[PDB]
Amino acid sequence: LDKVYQMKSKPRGYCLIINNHNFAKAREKVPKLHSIRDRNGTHLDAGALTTTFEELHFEIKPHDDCTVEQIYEILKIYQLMDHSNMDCFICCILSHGDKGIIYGTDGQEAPIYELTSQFTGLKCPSLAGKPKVFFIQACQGDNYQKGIPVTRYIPDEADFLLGMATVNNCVSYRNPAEGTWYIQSLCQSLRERCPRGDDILTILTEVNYEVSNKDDKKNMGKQMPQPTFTLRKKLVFP
Amino acid sequence: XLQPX
Repeated sequence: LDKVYQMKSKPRGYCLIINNHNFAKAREKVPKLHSIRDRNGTHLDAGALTTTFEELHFEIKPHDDCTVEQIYEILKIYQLMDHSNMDCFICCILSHGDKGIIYGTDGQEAPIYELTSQFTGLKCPSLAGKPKVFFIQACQGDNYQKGIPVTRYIPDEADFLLGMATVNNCVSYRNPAEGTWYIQSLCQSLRERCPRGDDILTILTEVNYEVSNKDDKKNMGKQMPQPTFTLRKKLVFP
Repeated sequence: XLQPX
């Protein structure tokens, strides 16, 4: 039988949501960001994630409109917490971004690796051997993706799943009336498939399929999400 | 009216 991460504690763990909507300070402070838009629609992503992961028995921890400094202070608070009685940690970041980074609402940059590496085995021992899941909804550049017709020691960086809304160098999309292509597809697939016992890689493959089928007709644009993982077991949310 | 992030 396939190895599966333990996933039975109540709660399963914390699910942080860093939900950046108001970019007034970025527009003021950073010259090239003078017209960066407030992220209308992001409330629908936060709401879907909250519902989805509450139903999966996570404890939801929302934080709205975080500067880069505040994001680091929040992740440090969780890095230093005792997760011994938890089975999992999830962090959802909803923001603007560019290649390898996400923006704080002040327009400063936070390298994604600087965020995730706060939860390695050495930095957060009470999460060692437990899945650390990051979902990043941000652009990773400004290119439109084109479309074509058809005991034991384990590594410090083990047990991570990084769900990116897009491949490097390209945009991801937000509909103010709906939420984002990626987070909305992710929650739909989690809600349909977790009750069937499907694992997160199966689910993220479906998210790839669904988001791939959407179109930005005005720019003949597409979006290609991209998971990366160092998971050593099947990840299911019962 | 799609918007990029």
